[PDB]
Amino acid sequence: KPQEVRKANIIAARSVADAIRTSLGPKGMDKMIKTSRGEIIISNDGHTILKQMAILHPVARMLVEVSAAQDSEAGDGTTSVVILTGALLGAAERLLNKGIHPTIIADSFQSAAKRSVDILLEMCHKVSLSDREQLVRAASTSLSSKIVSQYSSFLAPLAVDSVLKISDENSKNVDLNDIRLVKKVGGTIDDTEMIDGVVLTQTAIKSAGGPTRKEKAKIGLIQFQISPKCNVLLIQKSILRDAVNDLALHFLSKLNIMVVKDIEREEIEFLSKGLGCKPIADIELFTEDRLGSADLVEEIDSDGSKIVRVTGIRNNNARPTVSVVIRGANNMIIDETERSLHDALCVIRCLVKERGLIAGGGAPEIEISRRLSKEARSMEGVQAFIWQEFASALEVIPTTLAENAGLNSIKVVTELRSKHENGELNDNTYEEHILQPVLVSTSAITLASECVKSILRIDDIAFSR
Amino acid sequence: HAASQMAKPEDVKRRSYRNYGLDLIRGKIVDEIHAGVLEPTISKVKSLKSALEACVAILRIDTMITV
Amino acid sequence: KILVELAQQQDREIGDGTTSVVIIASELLKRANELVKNKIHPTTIITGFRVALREAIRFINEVLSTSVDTLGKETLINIA
Repeated sequence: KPQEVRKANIIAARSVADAIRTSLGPKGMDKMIKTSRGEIIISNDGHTILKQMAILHPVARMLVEVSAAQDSEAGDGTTSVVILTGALLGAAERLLNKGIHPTIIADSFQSAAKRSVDILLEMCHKVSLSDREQLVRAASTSLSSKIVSQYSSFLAPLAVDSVLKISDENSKNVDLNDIRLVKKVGGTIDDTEMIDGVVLTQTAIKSAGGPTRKEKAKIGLIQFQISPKCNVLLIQKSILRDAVNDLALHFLSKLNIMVVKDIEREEIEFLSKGLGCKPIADIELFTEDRLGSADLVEEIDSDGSKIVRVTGIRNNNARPTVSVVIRGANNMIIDETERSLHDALCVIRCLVKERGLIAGGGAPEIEISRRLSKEARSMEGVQAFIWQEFASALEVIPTTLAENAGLNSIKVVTELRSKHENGELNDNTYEEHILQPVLVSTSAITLASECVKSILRIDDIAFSR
Repeated sequence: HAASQMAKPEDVKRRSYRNYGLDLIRGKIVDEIHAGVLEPTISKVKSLKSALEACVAILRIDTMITV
Repeated sequence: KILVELAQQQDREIGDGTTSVVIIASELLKRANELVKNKIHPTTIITGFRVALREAIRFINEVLSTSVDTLGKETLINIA
């Protein structure tokens, strides 16, 4: 029974989706997870639940990879994509009882996903990146879900102005890993410096002889360490042996060469991209062509930070990589602010790759299910019946939102089909400032079609070592 | 307290008095203001608000995962 | 363990009334579980408490009063 073995994995996969189903939305139910090490963590984020769940089931681990790609591409909807995946698995259970092979089930999802996107783009309102008033109100609403509210007014133009410089035109995917959120102890939320050139994670030399400032400097990346025309050099942090000898600090001080040591190993790959330089393993291969370009290098300390900033890289291959600096008093300030602004950059990232926006709250899922139900008569054969089950599987997202909010399940869903007939995208979430970008709803359906496909295509599993 | 709040919003009262306490020493119901039992506002507001904060987090857990 | 952190929150700030806080939170959980058979949604139970909590503080603020009854009566005398 090769199909019955797969049905056992489908039931186990739907059980995971039912656990995440209660956590959907800000009013969703939290989940308590106790790790084997003894750490007790709790949260409503579906991405953090599936990461620490330590699923031993081979097929159920696909939801973790989809949730990882959901946050890496769209950045939002990691919880809803798991529920949407379980809906197609439940709809395919009745298909297997009718004698339908999963290939037709998987192939029809490709035509259903591409059709759902084209229908979604018809009702979507196309927006342009040249309008700065739309991007401020879009990121400001995403910051209302956190403790910081009144201080988020100055954080809205911070995320908008950083993307517009690197957006250009027809950039398609824009990696947010190049945008670094600098978390330093001290200061306040209202104190922020863009410093579009670059921002490091480390301080300067506190010993005697260190210039700490240099004009017209070339910054290279050196993975080597000095232990028993380059103005500024970087030394990789190594706790095993000594990084930079005290005698070497006095030697380079006479040569008017600024030294910054103890560079974090995580930022080595980050600085090799935005600065457009190359890592130098050995001094024998160390040349001038691998250096950077900096007009002025200075160390500016607001309060206690003692951080060095660089501006005007002016590199042809490299681009204006911007690092955002975040200040705050308590540790819980710069932390929650980091995750809040990270989700704001993901919403802006969705508008750059795909223009247009829609109103959230399960509004498009109702009309798409209505249009696909009427268009199902245009097809013929087994594929025609799949369009009817695919439309019913899209109604689980708006139904769960009504269940987790305390409202009547079946009553609110009927009110959606009734109001959406006369009006178009009017139900009002636009007056409530609820805006979900179209790329999130597009990626949630696209990744669900590939996730359910990779499930049904497994007809058996055996021990392999 | 039932008959005490009936004439309270009317801004007129005859036998209606509020702030009836419980005296367990003498075993009778008297006003705690005259009895000498008083508590600050900071103590009662933070005790009532924090009590619900822990009650919500308990009702939001529908699943317990333990390795 | 949630009530353990709740007990430490009242001690580090007010330092008094920790016993009364645990009793209040214990009865709320007993009455909330009885609403499960009544088909009452937990979020409505949570929202019903948050809306009532904001209005309860307003009602408490109406009966608050400063030190009074200094002339004609005695208050601080019965304390000592």
